[PDB]
Amino acid sequence: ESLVEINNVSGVEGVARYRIPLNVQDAMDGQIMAVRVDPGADGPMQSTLLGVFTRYYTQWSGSLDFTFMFCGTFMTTGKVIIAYTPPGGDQPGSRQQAMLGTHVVWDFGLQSSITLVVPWISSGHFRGTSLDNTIYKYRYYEAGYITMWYQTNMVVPPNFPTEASILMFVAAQPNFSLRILKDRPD
Amino acid sequence: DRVAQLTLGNSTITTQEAANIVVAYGRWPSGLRDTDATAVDKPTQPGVSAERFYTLPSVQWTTSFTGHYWKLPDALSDLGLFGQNLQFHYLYRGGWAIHVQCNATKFHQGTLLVVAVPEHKIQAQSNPSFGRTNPGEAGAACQFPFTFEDGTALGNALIYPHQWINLRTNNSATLVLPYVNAIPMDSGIKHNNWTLLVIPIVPLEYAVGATTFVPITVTIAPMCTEYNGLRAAVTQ
Amino acid sequence: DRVAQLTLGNSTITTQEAANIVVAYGRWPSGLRDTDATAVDKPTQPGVSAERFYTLPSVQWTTSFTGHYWKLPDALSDLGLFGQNLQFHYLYRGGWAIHVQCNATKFHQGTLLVVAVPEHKIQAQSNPSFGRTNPGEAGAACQFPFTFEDGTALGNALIYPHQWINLRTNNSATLVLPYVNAIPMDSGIKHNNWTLLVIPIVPLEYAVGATTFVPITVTIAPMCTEYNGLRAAVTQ
Amino acid sequence: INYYENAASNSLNKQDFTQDPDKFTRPVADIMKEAAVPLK
Amino acid sequence: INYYENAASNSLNKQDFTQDPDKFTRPVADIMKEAAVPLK
Amino acid sequence: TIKNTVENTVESTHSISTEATPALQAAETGATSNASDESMIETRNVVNTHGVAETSLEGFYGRAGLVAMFTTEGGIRSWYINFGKYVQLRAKLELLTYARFDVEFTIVAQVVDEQAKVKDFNVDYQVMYVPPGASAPDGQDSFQWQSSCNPSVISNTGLPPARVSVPFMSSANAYSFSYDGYIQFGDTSSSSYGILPIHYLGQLVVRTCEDLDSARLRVRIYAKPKHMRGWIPRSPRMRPYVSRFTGIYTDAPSFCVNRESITTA
Amino acid sequence: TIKNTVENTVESTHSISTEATPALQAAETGATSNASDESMIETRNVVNTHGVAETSLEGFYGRAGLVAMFTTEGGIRSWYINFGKYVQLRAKLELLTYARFDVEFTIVAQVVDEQAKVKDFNVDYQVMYVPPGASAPDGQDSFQWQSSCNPSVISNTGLPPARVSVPFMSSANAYSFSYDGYIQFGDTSSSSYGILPIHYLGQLVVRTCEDLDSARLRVRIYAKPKHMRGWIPRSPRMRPYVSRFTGIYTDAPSFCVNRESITTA
Ligand SMILES: CCCCCCCCCCCCC/C=C\[C@H](O)[C@H](N)CO
Ligand SMILES: CCCCCCCCCCCCC/C=C\[C@H](O)[C@H](N)CO
Ligand SMILES: [K+]
Ligand SMILES: [K+]
Repeated sequence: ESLVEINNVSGVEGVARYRIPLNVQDAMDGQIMAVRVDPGADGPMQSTLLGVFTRYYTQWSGSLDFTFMFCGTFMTTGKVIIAYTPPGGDQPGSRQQAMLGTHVVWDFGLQSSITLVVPWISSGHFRGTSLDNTIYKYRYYEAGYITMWYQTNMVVPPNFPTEASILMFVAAQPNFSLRILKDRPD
Repeated sequence: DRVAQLTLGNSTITTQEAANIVVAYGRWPSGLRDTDATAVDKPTQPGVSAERFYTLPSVQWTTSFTGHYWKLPDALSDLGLFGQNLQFHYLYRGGWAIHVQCNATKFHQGTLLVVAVPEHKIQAQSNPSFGRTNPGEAGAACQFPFTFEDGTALGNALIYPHQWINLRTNNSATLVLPYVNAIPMDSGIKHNNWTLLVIPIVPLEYAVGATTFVPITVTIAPMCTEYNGLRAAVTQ
Repeated sequence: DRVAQLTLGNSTITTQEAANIVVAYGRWPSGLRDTDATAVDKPTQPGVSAERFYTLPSVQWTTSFTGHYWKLPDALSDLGLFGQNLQFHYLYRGGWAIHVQCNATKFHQGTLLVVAVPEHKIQAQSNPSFGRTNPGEAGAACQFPFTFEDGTALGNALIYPHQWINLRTNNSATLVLPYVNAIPMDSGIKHNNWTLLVIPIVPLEYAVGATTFVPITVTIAPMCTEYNGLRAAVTQ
Repeated sequence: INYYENAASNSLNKQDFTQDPDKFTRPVADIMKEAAVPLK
Repeated sequence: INYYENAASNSLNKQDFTQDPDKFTRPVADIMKEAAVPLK
Repeated sequence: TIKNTVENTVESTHSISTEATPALQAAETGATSNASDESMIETRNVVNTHGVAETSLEGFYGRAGLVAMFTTEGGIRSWYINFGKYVQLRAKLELLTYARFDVEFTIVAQVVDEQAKVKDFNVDYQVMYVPPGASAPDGQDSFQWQSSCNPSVISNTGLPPARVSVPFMSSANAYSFSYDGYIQFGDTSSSSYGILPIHYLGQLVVRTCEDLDSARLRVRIYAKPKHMRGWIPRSPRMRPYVSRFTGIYTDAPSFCVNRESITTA
Repeated sequence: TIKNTVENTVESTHSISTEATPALQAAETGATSNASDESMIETRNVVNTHGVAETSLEGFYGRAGLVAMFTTEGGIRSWYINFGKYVQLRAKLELLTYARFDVEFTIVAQVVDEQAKVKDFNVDYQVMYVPPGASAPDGQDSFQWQSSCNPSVISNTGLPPARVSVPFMSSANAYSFSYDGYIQFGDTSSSSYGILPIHYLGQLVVRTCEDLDSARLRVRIYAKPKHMRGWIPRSPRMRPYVSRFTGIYTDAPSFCVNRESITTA
C-alpha cells in the first residue's frame, strides 16, 4: 500500500494534499470525493508506487485494493458509503445513482480502517496504461470511477473539532500483471 | 457478538455495534415447492441483478418526530432490475434482508423500536388516500403511533419481529423475513405483504452544545425471488 | 422437409413452405468457458424473459425497392427485458435465431437474398451519420446494393450465412447464429456484431389485376445470453 | 533446432494440409443426400 | 552450451518466476487471519 | 478430417432409373450443390497426386511486402505503425475478419542529394520504437534517444539490411480487419466510426546519429507475417481505396468488361 | 514458495453472519490489507494463465542504455567510469539499495569535421582501461599506450561496433546506490559526504592510432547489466537530478497536476 495525492487542488500544498476532509452536515446524502480508477492515468494516482511502476509499461490487468483510515477523536462517530461504477457514462450525480454499482458501507469504530476491492471487469484480457486521445484514441480503455457519500452524518460532543480527515491507500491484488516496457515520462 | 458483515451480489454492509440478527418465525427465505405451485409456465429467477442491497433516502430524527414507515414491495417498485422485473411480470414471490442505521455520540440518549408487520392496514380515517397507502421510496410519517395506525396498543407490537436501537448500547438493527401469504404467489402492484415501521419511544436528548442534526437510514435487499406471467410493463 | 415449428420461452412460430434451417459455421449458440473468461464477477443469465421471439415493424416490397437492413443488437436495444438487461449492464454476450416471412400467390414472381454478415461497416460516404449506423427497430434502406454498401461485389455475399426466398418455391427463411468476436464479451451499446440484410435480386411481378401490396416481416430471438458489470442504466 | 528464446524467432510452419469444407459449403440442420431430391 | 571460460561471458538468465510477498506486505510478529478482526 | 492431396476419380457406368437423381438441386436452402463428376457422366480411374500446400495460409501470406517509404527532414522522421498506405498487402489481409500472427520487419536505407539523386556515402542510422504514452524525440539531438527502456536498432548504410521479429502484441485474442463500432462512449461523431484503438501499437522514429551536410536518408520498410491463424473469410475488395484509416469508396455501374451481346462468346 | 502465473479465482456465494468479517482492517499495525475478491462480492471460476516474466529483475534490467558520449581533443579523451551523466539508467538502478551484476559494454565511433558534420572516412581507434594507481597517457603518442599489462581494445570505424563483457569487480559483496557516510576518517567536510570510493574502478582513455587532419572522433558507450541480484527496494526518485556525483535536489509544492475540485473526476 502507498498514499494517494487525492486533494490536488490549486490552493493546497505539501502534506495537506494527502488528506480528505469530513465535517458535520446540516443536510442529507452529500458527496465527499470522486476520482477515476485508471492507474497509469495522469492525476492523483501518478505519484504512488503502483502508479510509477505502471508508467514503466504499456498494458495492465487485475483487481485493485483501495483502503481508507479514519483520523477523528475517539468520541467522533459516522457512516459513509464508497462505490465503484463500471464504464458507460459520466460519474454518478447522486447517492441513489452511485449505490446501484459495487459498494461498501463503513461504520467508524474500534477497527480504524476498511477495504473496497475494485474487481477486474473488462471486455479484453488487458487494458492500455495511457488514456491519451489526440493520436491513438486510447480513451477507449477508460476503466470507471470511485465516489464517496455520507450514509448518516459525522456526530460530535460539545466543543469538539467539527472537521476530521481520512487517508487513502492503493495496492495491486495477487492477479495483477504488466506487459511491454517503455520509458517513464516523468 | 457486536461485529457483523452482510454480502449479497455486488454489495457489502458492515457494523461494529450490532445486537445479533433476527430471523422471523424461525424461517429463512426459500423456493416454491412442486406440490404447492399452481401457475404452469416456467418461472424467471434473475439472481444477483435483483438480490442485492438498495439504500432509500434518509429521515431526520427531529424534536417533533412521531415515527415513519415504508411498504414492501412498493418502496423498491421503481429501483434497478428488481423494479423492471416486477413491472414486466403479472406474479411475484420473495423474502427480504433489512438493515436500519442510526448513530450518535456517548453524550446522546434516545430509543427507537424497529418492527416488521405482516398485512398492516392504515385505518385512522374513513377513506385512506393512495399517497398514504403506497408512499413509494420516500415513505410516510406516523400520524397515530400510540394506536399503531390500526386500532391496537403500541405496547403489544412485540408479537411481530423487531429489534431496538438504544443509543447507549447499539447503532444498528437487522431483520431477515421469509415470504408470507395465503396463496403461493401474488401481484406486486396491487398487494403489499410487509410494512417496516420506525417509532421513537424515548425521545432524543443530549449534553448542551452537542450535534443536533441526526439522520436515520434504511437499506434493503430482495432475497430468493421468482416471477411468472410475462407481458408488457404495467404500474399503478 | 417443408413444415417447421420453432418454440422459445412463451413464443411459437410455424411455417408450411420452409427450405431446411441454416446453422452458421456449423455451430449452435453456447456458454463462455472458465479457461476463456476474464471478468471475475458472477454473471446474470435471465433465461426465458430475454430468450423469446420479438417481431419488428414491417417493410413494403414496392416497385422502387432496392433493399433494407437491421443491426444486432441495436434493433432490440429498447424492447422488453432483453432491452432493460442490456442498458443496466456494461458487458453482454449471446447468439440469435432469425425468421424472415414474405408470402404471395402462385400468380406472382420475384426473389430475395436474406444474408447475415459479421462486422459489416457502412462506407459509401466520407462520414456515416449515427442514423445510418444505428437505425433502431425500424431499420434503414440500402442506397448502394450492387457494392453491398461496403465496396465488395453483391454476387460474392454467399460466403456469409444466407437463404433465398423464391416466390415459386418458399415463403420463409431461417438462420441460427452463434456469438462471434475477437474477445470473450463486449459493450452492447458501442459495437454491433451482426447485420441482417434483405435484397431483391429478381424484381416483383404478377398477373394483371393481382394484389399489389406485399409486406416483408422480420422476427428475432436472443439465445444463450449472459451479462456482467451491473450499474445504473446507460444508452447512446 | 531452435537457436533463440521466444517462439516469434522461429521459422515458418510446415503443416500445409486442407480439410473438409462442409462448415462453409453445407451448413444445414437436416442432411440432404446426393441421390435424393432436396425438398420433400 | 557455453563457448567461453568465465561466467561473465554467458547469456541472460531464463528463471523468470515470482514469490510470496509477505516479507514486504505483512512483516508482523503475531498472525492476523482474513476472517477475524485485527485488534482484539 | 485432414487431407494432403486432392480427390481421386472412380469408374462409372450408365444408369436408367427413377430411384436416384443427383442432378436435381434446390439453391434456396443455402447449401452448395453435391453432384459428383461420376454421377453426371461415365468416368475412368485416375490416381490424382496434386498437393494443396501453395493455398495454405502460410503459403499465401508467408512472404515480405512494402509497408512504409519516407525521407528525413532536419535529420528526423516518424511513422505511425499501420498497414494502410500501400494497397497490395492491405487488400490481402482484408480477406479475413480475425487473425493472429508474428511479424518479421526488414529495413533498407540510403543517402540522397537535394535533387533526390543517390550518393555513395556510408552513415550510421538509429530506429526507436515508442509505445503509446511514451514521449517521442523532438529533433536529431533530443535526450529521449538514450533508449534505456524503449527498444532500438542501430546500423549503417553499408552493412546488409536490419531485421527483427515481433510476437502477437494485441490486448485482444486476435487482430480485426473489420470493426462495426465507435472508439469511445458518448462520441457518436462520424470520424469516431470503424476504428479499433486496440490495433494501434505506437510509432517508429528514425534519425542519423550525426548531422549530414546537404544530404538526407531515404528509408523503406517490408513486413512478413509468420505462424498465421485466421477466422471468418470475407468477400474480396472490388473498388479502389481512397484513405489510409477508413474503407471509404466511390460507386460505378459494372465490375467486368462489356461485350456486344449475351449470345456471342 | 515460487510461482510461474498469477492467482486463479473461485466461485463464491452470499454470506449473512457475525462470525466472519474480512472487510474490517487496522492500517496502524504496519501490515497491508488481506481482503480477497471472493470475500467481498459473489465471484465465478476463472482459470488465469497470465505469466510474470516481464517484471523479473532480468526482465526489467536486461537491455542496453547510454552511459557516455564525447569527442577527442588533440587526438585524445578520457572518461571516469560512473553511471551518473544520463538520467534514464541512473533512475532505474536507484530502485534498489544493493545489487550484484556483470556488464556488457558496446562502443560506437565515427569521424566529424570542425563544424560537427559527419565524414565518410574509416580510421583505427584504441580504448584503454586504466585502474586506480596506474599512470594514464598524457597525449596521442605517449608510451603508456604499449598496453602490455592494462587491457585494450583496438578497432576501426568501418567494422561493426566493439563489445566486451566484464564480471562483478567491487571489493564489497554488492554495489550500493545509497551510502549514508563519509569517505575517510578525520574529514567531515560537506564534499566528503555520500560518496562510496568502492564503486570507483578507474578511467577509459581513447585515441586515434594516427593523427587525423582537421577531423575528430565522436564516441558513444552503451551498458547492459546481466545476471542481476538485488536487495531492499527503495522509494522511486520524484524530483530532477542536478549533479553527476550527488543526490542534490530543489523542492516544489506538488507532484501531480491540479483540478478544479475534489468532487469532480
Ligand atoms: C525496432 C523494430 C520495430 C517493431 C515495432 C513493432 C510494433 C508491433 C506491430 C505489430 C503489427 C500490427 C498489425 C495489426 C493490424 C494492422 O495494422 C491493420 N491494418 C490495422 O487496421
Ligand atoms: C575495455 C572495456 C572497458 C571495461 C571497463 C570496466 C570497468 C568496470 C565497471 C563496472 C561497473 C560499475 C558500476 C557500479 C556502480 C555505478 O557506477 C553507480 N552509479 C555508482 O554510484
Ligand atoms: K489423392
Ligand atoms: K494460475
